[PDB]
Amino acid sequence: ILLEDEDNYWNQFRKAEVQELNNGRLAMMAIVGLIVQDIFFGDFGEVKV
Amino acid sequence: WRGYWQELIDIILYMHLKTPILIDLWNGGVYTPLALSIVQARFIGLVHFTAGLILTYPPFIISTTS
Amino acid sequence: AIFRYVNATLWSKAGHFNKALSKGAKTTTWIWNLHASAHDFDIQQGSAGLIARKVFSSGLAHLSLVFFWLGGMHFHGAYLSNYSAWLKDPKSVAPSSHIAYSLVGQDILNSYTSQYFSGITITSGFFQLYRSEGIVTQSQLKYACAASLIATLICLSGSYLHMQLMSKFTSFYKKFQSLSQSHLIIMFGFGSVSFSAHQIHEALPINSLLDSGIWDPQLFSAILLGTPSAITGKLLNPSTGSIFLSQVAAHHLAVGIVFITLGLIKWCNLFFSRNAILSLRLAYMDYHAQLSINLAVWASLSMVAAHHLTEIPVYPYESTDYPTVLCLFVHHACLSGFFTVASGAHASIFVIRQLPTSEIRHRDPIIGHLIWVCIALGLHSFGLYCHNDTLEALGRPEDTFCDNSIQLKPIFAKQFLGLQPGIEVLDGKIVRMTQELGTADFMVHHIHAFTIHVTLLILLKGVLYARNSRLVSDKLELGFAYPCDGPGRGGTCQISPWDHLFLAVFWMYNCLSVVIFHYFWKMQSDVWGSYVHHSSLTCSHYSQGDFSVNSITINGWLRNLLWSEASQVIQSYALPSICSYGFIFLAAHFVWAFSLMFLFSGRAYWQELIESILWSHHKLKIVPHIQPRALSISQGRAVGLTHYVLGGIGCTWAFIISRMLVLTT
Amino acid sequence: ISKIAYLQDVPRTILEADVLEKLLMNTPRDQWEDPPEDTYLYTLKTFAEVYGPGKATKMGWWDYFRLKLDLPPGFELLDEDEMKVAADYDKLMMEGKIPFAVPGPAGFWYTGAVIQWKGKEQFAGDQVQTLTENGRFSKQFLANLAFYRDGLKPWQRGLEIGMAHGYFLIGPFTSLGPLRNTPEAATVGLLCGCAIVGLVSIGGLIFGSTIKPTRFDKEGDKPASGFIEMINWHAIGGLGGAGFAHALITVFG
Amino acid sequence: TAGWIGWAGRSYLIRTNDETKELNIDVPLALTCMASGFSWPVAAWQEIVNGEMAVPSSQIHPGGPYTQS
Amino acid sequence: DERDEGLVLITPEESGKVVKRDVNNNPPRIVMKTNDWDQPEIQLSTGASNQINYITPVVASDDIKAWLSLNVNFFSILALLTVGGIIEIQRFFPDTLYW
Amino acid sequence: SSKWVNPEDPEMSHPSGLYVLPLKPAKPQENYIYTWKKGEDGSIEDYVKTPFKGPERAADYYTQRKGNGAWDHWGPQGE
Amino acid sequence: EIVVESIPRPEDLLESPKFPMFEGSTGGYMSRSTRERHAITWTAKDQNKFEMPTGGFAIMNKGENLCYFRKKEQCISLGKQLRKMKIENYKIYRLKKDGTVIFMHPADGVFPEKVNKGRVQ
Ligand SMILES: CC1=C(/C=C/C(C)=C/C=C/C(C)=C/C=C/C=C(C)/C=C/C=C(C)/C=C/C2=C(C)CCCC2(C)C)C(C)(C)CCC1
Ligand SMILES: CC1=C(/C=C/C(C)=C/C=C/C(C)=C/C=C/C=C(C)/C=C/C=C(C)/C=C/C2=C(C)CCCC2(C)C)C(C)(C)CCC1
Ligand SMILES: CC1=C(C/C=C(\C)CCC[C@H](C)CCC[C@H](C)CCCC(C)C)C(=O)c2ccccc2C1=O
Repeated sequence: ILLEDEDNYWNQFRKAEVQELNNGRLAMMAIVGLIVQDIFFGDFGEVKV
Repeated sequence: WRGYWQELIDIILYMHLKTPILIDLWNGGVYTPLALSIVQARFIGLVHFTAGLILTYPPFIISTTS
Repeated sequence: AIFRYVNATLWSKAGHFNKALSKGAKTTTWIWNLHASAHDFDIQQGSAGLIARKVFSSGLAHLSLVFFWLGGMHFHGAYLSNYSAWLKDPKSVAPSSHIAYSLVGQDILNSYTSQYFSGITITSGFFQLYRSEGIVTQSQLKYACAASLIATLICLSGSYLHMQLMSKFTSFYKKFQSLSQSHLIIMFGFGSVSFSAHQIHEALPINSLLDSGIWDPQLFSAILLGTPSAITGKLLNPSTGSIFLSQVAAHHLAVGIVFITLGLIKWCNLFFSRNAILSLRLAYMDYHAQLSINLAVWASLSMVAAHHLTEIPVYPYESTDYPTVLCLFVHHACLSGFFTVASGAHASIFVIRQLPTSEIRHRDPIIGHLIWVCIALGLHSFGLYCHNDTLEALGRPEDTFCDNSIQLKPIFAKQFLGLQPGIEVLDGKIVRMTQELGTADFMVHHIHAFTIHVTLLILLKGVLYARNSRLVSDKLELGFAYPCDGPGRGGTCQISPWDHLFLAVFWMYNCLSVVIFHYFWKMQSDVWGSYVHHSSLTCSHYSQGDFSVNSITINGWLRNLLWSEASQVIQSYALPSICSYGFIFLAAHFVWAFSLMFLFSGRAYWQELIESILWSHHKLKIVPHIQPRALSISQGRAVGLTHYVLGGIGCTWAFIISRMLVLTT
Repeated sequence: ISKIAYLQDVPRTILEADVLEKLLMNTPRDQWEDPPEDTYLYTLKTFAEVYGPGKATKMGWWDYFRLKLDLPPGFELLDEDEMKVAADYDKLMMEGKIPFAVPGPAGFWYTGAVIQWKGKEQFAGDQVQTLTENGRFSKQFLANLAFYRDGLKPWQRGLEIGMAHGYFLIGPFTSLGPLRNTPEAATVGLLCGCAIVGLVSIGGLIFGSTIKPTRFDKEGDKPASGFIEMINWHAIGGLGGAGFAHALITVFG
Repeated sequence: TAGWIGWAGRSYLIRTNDETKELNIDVPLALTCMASGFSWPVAAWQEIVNGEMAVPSSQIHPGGPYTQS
Repeated sequence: DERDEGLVLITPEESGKVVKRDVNNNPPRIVMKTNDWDQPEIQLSTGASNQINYITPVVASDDIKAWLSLNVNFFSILALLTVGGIIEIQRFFPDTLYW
Repeated sequence: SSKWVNPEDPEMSHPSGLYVLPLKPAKPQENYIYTWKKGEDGSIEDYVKTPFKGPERAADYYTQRKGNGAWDHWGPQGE
Repeated sequence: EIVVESIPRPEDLLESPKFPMFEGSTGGYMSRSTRERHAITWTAKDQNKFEMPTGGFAIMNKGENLCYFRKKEQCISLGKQLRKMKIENYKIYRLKKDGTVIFMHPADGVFPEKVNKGRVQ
């Protein structure tokens, strides 16, 4: 049902896709770093909500 | 009164006819749901009113006189 | 600008504004229509410029009315009040700026408030408001009254002038960017900064002296002097039981700075996502759209005010003034409900008069899912109560939903204040105490959600199906306020957005009544009361903590809340203080019952009865040429709704206020 | 444009050149000739016909103040980009395409996607496209449900559906029934679940006897025979699934 | 007092005989009728006796039709 | 209309063409029809003017008397007087001791 | 001037109250249902109108309806 | 003398130049559960924005336009709106399940409000 090749201004699906990919890449690096740091120094990136 | 409830029934019927499994079995053609007519609803509300009013007293009289 | 066209000639025409009323007074329906359409400036004779003129001038006239009411409040406080006795000793003396005459034995209404004063105990918190503002003298109150009266006169003059200053070219009311910027930067930002200045310069010294016990004129005529490093709200004034007024002043300064910053970033265009709202910006440049949005905003703010005025104490001694806090909460909750249903109404009017937004094109799924969620919420939430009732009656408490039995723990209801253990007390009363949530709170909160969702369902259905529906496709042609489309198609009663509001008001009233009862009972049982002696206190609550044990059943609500706590109002006749409250209880019951007349009956019976009655008048030559008519269908609905809501609200008002007054005195 | 008399050499005091350009751009072209009464362009026309070169070159302070009050400033009118965005939005909606959004807290977010709102039948409200029902995943899932799966006999459909239904149905009575604390809680819950399966299967038999759906029927077969077979096998599968769940509960505590 | 009120009123209605006067009261005439209503007992008995009080039922609408025409 | 007597009231077509001063020495004023019943006409100034522009409304005793003759004011005044009379009777002779 | 002829009572007008006889199609539409059509290459359509041999619901109530009129009371001219 | 238009079944006419440009909504006829239809066909000199009786708005093509609805009431309301716009050539047809087309609204080619010869009470 999606129309990716629509020449309207309200067609920022490329923006949505790139946002997804960039956030996912950052989250990959972040989760690997969190796990490695927890395993090494017992630091799990404690949050102070 | 009836118009509000007829429109609500129309929306509910739309939901039933859009449901995946239910649509393929139930068309809605036979006994198509409808809101109660004006006189039917007058009578039903009167029956509820009368039943509540009459039947809420005997408990009170029994409790007080027993 | 031309004031020669304002003459009293039109005063006696009585219907000039509406063209449909040209054939003056052929029936009483004409009178009723005159009143109904008096303030519907859109459908009145004239032009859009005249509509804007009337809207703005009426807003200013209402502003003057509110200023007059505030000035009257100040005058009553100054001259017809025991504010002096209350200020010196708030606990002993109940607030009272209200005195009744001795006409027919009516002096019995006045009750003992002080040694030298007898009157009616007020519950508006005006004494606490004055104390917070630093008003401690009759001269100060008198000058506040004078300022309010001067503001009333100024607003009246402004309305009268603007009725002619604004011409057909006038467009300042369409400058939404300018309007919003001015309101955000000056009315809100500068206003908050100026009030923080007022607090710091006047209220802080006076309030500090009052807390100490100093009442010296020279002193009455060094910020953060007494406030420790404790977070605001985590430490209440030990001698007043309220947040430090210096903390309040700092709050207002910060809020004003934040508002100014928001306005300045908007001015600089720092906000970027204009497109996401551009559709609404284009669609909702309408009187009714803005009225609906503002009504909803103020309804939500009123509800937040109702919650915060009690949960977060900021006025001196209002925490221990139990009638005041209760009345404030209840009043603002009721206003929230009324303004929310108003927002629904004017959303419907905007849809009728203007093009709706595109979310109306999939209205069937929206209302269908709302119907389902309403049904499921009502079923589960109320059927838990019904299950508790049935099982407890059968004699199986172990099968009911309660803390001792099956328990529905509110896991998500988590603390955020991080307060220290214990409670805060002030002179034999519990100013602040944590509310402990359990199965009863879970059930009552889901009842709240159910009622809110059903009211929203009615309002949203009225809004979305205003233009047309499967039943009738020309509802737009029918308009906004029509009784029906006919007995056809099964019957098209109450298909109009007006009738959708007429039902949403019933549902809002039901929701707010349940909310009021929940707040009242929970506060009486688990928060308010006295204490009996590191020290540990046993807290004796007014309702004796019966909410958590009895609120789990509808019978418990009927017995421990209505019947048990109606002892004060029901037995108030002999007592001088609350005999008026008992009488108002009775009269509100009468009015509520009388509303059912109009809510159940129909136009035709009354029209035929009126004709039969008029036969005798004609026989005796009493011929009324304004021919009597039965009230229209919509008017009958409106009258029934008004009387119903007024009677219910009056019963609740008298009941709660009598209980609180007797318990606290 | 040059053909408009009142728009020629409008004095800067009455309205700035940039603001005039913005106002003309915002206003529809056809309205320039004789704008409607309640418009900034109408006010500008009315006052430029009376003031300017060759006409009244002075105005009272109050009259000028009111004129500047009721004429528009530059920031009040829409920009080129804003007008383009609004035009694109309206064009999309009229073409039958919806810039996808999901409601959020007291609002809705735009996901940046353009979907085809109108279905194959343009006038059919049943066919409006949505990811929930008309997406590839939803289509495949619903088509692969037992009620719909290809190459399945009615007995297979009913057996699978009943297995699922009974297996999950026994549990509520087992855990929250009156005898939930008694040693026979599991068996009583199994009995209640089997009763529920029987009741729903009886209802399905009534449905197939009254409405008689014929989508599962073989060619040259009695109407609703396939549906009745499916319902009977749903009853069988419900019994089996309830028994299996009860056996698992009993064996594994 | 009640007969005074009723008489006054009926007298205003008879004298005016107009919806416009019913809406915009002719205050002079209204006050005149209010003052005049003090002799209502004698005036009413005299009108009843002389036939100026009640009109025959054939001069007024009887009600809905209960039969075929 | 006596208010604008002696004023030079030019139509919008004659704006700037007529520059004759008024009786009060003010410049001519442009008159425009607005098609508003409340303000049928509006006047703009061609320059600084020294003229009387009353902001007070034109109210006639006849209009006030008609407004009070409106049935609402008549009956509200009647009812207010009646209620005041009953209240004062209750004040002066409480409890109906005479009866 | 109405071409429709009342079947029950020739003197009276047709219950339909129309003046132009109906137009039959070249080939009458056959019974169909909206279902999925797996594309054989991994694709799938949602609302595909596919032929259905008989009535979708063989209830007497459903099958008795012919659509000629409100009560199927229009004469042969209705078809 | 009156000629009944072909008016193909909506399920057959998936895309046509006649259909006006309209937004679409859930207020359209339920294709799964109903088969009877009503078609309204008119001719417009210009593209006038008009409101569909089923939900949102629409734009009528310059030339011939055709719309499908479920009820004669919807068709007649749209026809009244077109008459307000001074489009007097619109016709309404009822489409049976099998494709039979019955010319309905201008039953004899003259609008009912206008008196016509050959009409009997
Ligand atoms: C697909 C399927 C299915 C299906 C189902 C169904 C489809 C169902 C339905 C069902 C039904 C369909 C049911 C029914 C029911 C019924 C009822 C519930 C009834 C009631 C009744 C009443 C209530 C009545 C009454 C009466 C009487 C008896 C007499 C007279 C009077 C009166 C009217 C009152 C199942 C799940 C199985 C499984 C899977 C597969
Ligand atoms: C959405 C969601 C979800 C859902 C889920 C579900 C809904 C599930 C279901 C589940 C189920 C519902 C399951 C079931 C299963 C079943 C089974 C596993 C069965 C079995 C059976 C058997 C095995 C049987 C057998 C038999 C028979 C049939 C007969 C004869 C006898 C015997 C025994 C042989 C969740 C939560 C995840 C979360 C996320 C989201
Ligand atoms: C009673 C009733 C009537 C008849 C009621 C009428 C005509 C109202 C009478 C109006 C009077 C004349 C207004 C004057 C106000 C009261 C007489 C004030 C009494 C105050 C007391 C304190 C004395 C309807 O016409 C009607 C129409 C549609 C739905 C329901 C109903 C309905 O319930």
